[PDB]
Amino acid sequence: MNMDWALFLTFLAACGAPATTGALLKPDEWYDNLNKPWWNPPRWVFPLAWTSLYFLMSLAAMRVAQLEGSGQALAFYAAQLAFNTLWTPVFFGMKRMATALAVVMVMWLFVAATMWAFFQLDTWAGVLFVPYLIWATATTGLNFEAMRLNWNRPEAR
Amino acid sequence: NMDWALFLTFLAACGAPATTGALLKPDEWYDNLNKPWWNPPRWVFPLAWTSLYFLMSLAAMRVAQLEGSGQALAFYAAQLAFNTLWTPVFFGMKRMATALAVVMVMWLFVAATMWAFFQLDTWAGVLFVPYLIWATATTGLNFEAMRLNWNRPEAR
Ligand SMILES: C=CC1=C(C)c2cc3[nH]c(cc4nc(cc5[nH]c(cc1n2)c(C)c5C=C)C(C)=C4CCC(=O)O)c(CCC(=O)O)c3C
Ligand SMILES: CCCCCC/C=C/CCCCCCCCCC(=O)O[C@H](CO)COC(=O)CCCCCCCCCCCCCCC
Ligand SMILES: CCCCCCCC/C=C/CCCCCCCC(=O)OC[C@H](O)CO
Ligand SMILES: CCCCCCCC/C=C/CCCCCCCC(=O)OC[C@H](O)CO
Ligand SMILES: CCCCCCCC/C=C/CCCCCCCC(=O)OC[C@H](O)CO
Ligand SMILES: CCCCCCCC/C=C/CCCCCCCC(=O)OC[C@H](O)CO
Ligand SMILES: CCCCCCCC/C=C/CCCCCCCC(=O)OC[C@H](O)CO
Ligand SMILES: CCCCCCCC/C=C/CCCCCCCC(=O)OC[C@H](O)CO
Ligand SMILES: CCCCCCCC/C=C/CCCCCCCC(=O)OC[C@H](O)CO
Ligand SMILES: CCCCCCCC/C=C\CCCCCCCC(=O)OC[C@H](O)CO
Ligand SMILES: CCCCCCCC/C=C\CCCCCCCC(=O)OC[C@H](O)CO
Repeated sequence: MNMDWALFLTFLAACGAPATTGALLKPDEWYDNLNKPWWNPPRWVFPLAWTSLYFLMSLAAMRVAQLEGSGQALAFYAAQLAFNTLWTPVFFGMKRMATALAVVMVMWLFVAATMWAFFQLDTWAGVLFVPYLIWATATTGLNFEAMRLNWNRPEAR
Repeated sequence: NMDWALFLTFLAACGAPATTGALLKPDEWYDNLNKPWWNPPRWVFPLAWTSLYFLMSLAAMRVAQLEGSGQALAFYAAQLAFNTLWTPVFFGMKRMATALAVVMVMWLFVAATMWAFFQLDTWAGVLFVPYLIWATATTGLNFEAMRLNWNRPEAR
């Protein structure tokens, strides 16, 4: 087991894709106007939390990718990352709060699955995913309360 | 041989970019863009991407069973994420120049995945060849969309 920079940088570069979804966000009166739960973090917290999570999830995947039988785990990892990438444009760009809730719940499921499969192969890789599952849980809660606490207009059928 | 749990996991992962296409059907904005002469008709695209989701998932299923496939699957994760990113940037936000950067990075990781797949399993490499071809065409379309509509602010 090693600090493998080819692996680590590949997984980190892959995080550049969800990172870009956040980068292309702007101040948005729609978002500012939303009713929010008391425990909602300020806007500046989210890029810092996500950057930390990108590094942790990449290091976890780096460890696992060096182990025999890691195929299912990395398939879950690929799914987790793609739904993560999908969520921000659906919620912030398309303003489809209901569809975004479906997306983040699928994300949550593949984050949980990835974490479970990582623990099966390597404890530290599983542990690194725990703050990710926790943040994903909070993020789902925010999407849900956003839906519950506000006016929602119909999406396209 | 055939590992259904693996294949279905990879196929499910394709549900994410497949969803971007479902939620962002080509705009009246898109139809009014100046198109390069070789632009395919609209029905070609969901045909192409649906086929590619099945081919790339088949390829990944084969590779994920093999020893030493970690770097290959890391590339696969990378290309899928940038694939998922591209449609919302181009069709959603209509930032054509940013989208070009995204699809070029996508292209690189599709090429890297293909190469990596070939080192481990010839058939998985072959399944990625039409993907690299299509990503090349997509990159060209995105480049031409800019070049041919440079008077639009969203092209620059
Ligand atoms: C005040 C300005 C910004 C706010 C509130 C912001 C908030 C968010 N950014 C998100 C996505 C993101 N923003 C991110 C980095 C950035 N974030 C940026 C600007 C902002 N991004 C810029 C600019 C970034 C580029 C460095 C990243 C990296 C993500 C990716 C989230 C994900 O799903 O991976 C998400 C979705 C996930 C969640 O709810 O936990 C929120 C809420
Ligand atoms: C949008 C930001 C994403 C970064 C864009 C850079 C992507 C370039 C594509 C790389 C293709 C790899 C080359 C394939 C052929 C090499 C031979 C081979 O395929 O086999 C080599 C031998 O194992 C593999 O070498 C490598 O692993 C090189 C890949 C390194 C990945 C790029 C790292 C970029 C640094 C990350 C910076 C931070 C990112 C943002 C943080 C959120
Ligand atoms: C919302 C975010 C909340 C969490 C924020 C945390 C802030 C970052 C601190 C953690 C450092 C973790 C270190 C992880 C690096 C260890 C893995 C690794 O380096 O492995 C090396 C190689 O595998 C040989 O063992
Ligand atoms: C050992 C110490 C470790 C330190 C490592 C670096 C920490 C970087 C982030 C700090 C804040 C993290 C939690 C942020 C909670 C924000 C709550 C809030 O709303 O504060 C807004 C602020 O008051 C507006 O002026
Ligand atoms: C379950 C609690 C998780 C919630 C807390 C979230 C904060 C970030 C946690 C990261 C754990 C890793 C940090 C400690 C560094 C690990 C050292 C390492 O992994 O080294 C491997 C090798 O076996 C020896 O060096
Ligand atoms: C407002 C929302 C705030 C956040 C809400 C809280 C989120 C709860 C998440 C749970 C993470 C706990 C996961 C712990 C799983 C550990 C599994 C384990 O350790 O299994 C190891 C074993 O060796 C295998 O073989
Ligand atoms: C166009 C792309 C759209 C994407 C849509 C893709 C949806 C795929 C998910 C199916 C879940 C079905 C769950 C069935 C899981 C069965 C697992 C299994 O039985 O595996 C056996 C194992 O391989 C024995 O060794
Ligand atoms: C288009 C809308 C989005 C569509 C997306 C559908 C989301 C549901 C995902 C499918 C289930 C994936 C099936 C994977 C089951 C594998 C379970 C498994 O293999 O367990 C691990 C194994 O035991 C240890 O190696
Ligand atoms: C490792 C990272 C490598 C990948 C990063 C690649 C980034 C390239 C991005 C392009 C920005 C836009 C510049 C492209 C301009 C093409 C359109 C053009 O301007 O056409 C000429 C004129 O506008 C018509 O008359
Ligand atoms: C288990 C290790 C942690 C894993 C998960 C990492 C999550 C921590 C990251 C940032 C949260 C800080 C933001 C918290 C700010 C809450 C919003 C707030 O400021 O509300 C104040 C209210 O008025 C009275 O509490
Ligand atoms: C515009 C730029 C155009 C560039 C387009 C090319 C990009 C990919 C380069 C190499 C492909 C070949 C990858 C295979 C490398 C050797 C594979 C080998 O091991 O053999 C394969 C198979 O398993 C039995 O031959």
